[PDB]
Amino acid sequence: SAVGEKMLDDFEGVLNWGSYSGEGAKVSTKIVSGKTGNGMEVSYTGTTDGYWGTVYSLPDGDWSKWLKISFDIKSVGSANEIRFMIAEKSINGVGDGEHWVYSITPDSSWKTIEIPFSSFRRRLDYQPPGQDMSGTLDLDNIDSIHFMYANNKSGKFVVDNIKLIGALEH
Ligand SMILES: OC[C@H]1O[C@@H](O[C@H]2[C@H](O)[C@@H](O)[C@H](O[C@@H]3[C@@H](O)[C@H](O[C@H]4[C@H](O)[C@@H](O)[C@H](O[C@H]5[C@H](O)[C@@H](O)[C@H](O[C@@H]6[C@@H](O)[C@H](O)O[C@H](CO)[C@H]6O)O[C@@H]5CO)O[C@@H]4CO)O[C@H](CO)[C@H]3O)O[C@@H]2CO)[C@H](O)[C@@H](O)[C@@H]1O
Ligand SMILES: [Ca+2]
Ligand SMILES: [Ca+2]
Repeated sequence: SAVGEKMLDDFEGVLNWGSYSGEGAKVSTKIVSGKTGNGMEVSYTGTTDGYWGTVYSLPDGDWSKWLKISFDIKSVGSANEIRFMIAEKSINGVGDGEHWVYSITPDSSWKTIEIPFSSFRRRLDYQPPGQDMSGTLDLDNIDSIHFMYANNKSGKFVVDNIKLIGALEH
């Protein structure tokens, strides 16, 4: 493994995040005071049948040297479940691939959540047409990270310092 960390988004630079939604639901994103400097506020309104998400498509799919993904999250002031997602690259030249999820719940205080890659679970509610269907998370072949819906409720949260974590020392 690599030793240390590799920052994906501290939210001090290029706005890397797009939004998507369907069937009633909405999400919008903006820059605000984050955990250090600036972070990204996420506002959503869930629907029963609908969906919402914010997405970064990474310029590098090769994550196999690292052990965890980490980020700082906080709710803006009621508590509601969301999902953080890793998606592999498509096998058919279009769209994304196999979706890997971890549930989290922002609260009134800042929390650093560090998820081992081996604690992600394969998404059970949806897979895209482009998936490898391997049942494995292939860390040499990552397309995109997301924050996205878990339910039909509404909420607000702020994220900051999204990074990869390696080993402690050589
Ligand atoms: O056929 C009989 C009856 O059907 C009813 O309709 C059904 C239909 O059959 C079901 O298929 C449908 O199921 C939906 C399901 O489709 C929906 O899936 C979501 C999924 O949850 C989201 O995660 C996914 O989000 C993607 C975005 O769309 C996409 O824009 C975004 O793309 C990313 C880019 O923005 C980015 O720049 O780059 C990325 C990669 O480089 C890129 O991919 O990606 C995200 C993630 O992939 O969207 C899909 C929807 O498109 O999930 C919902 C929630 O459960 C299901 O409901 O259900 C309908 C019923 O509502 C007919 O209505 C009926 O008449 C027929 O009889
Ligand atoms: Ca920051
Ligand atoms: Ca796979």
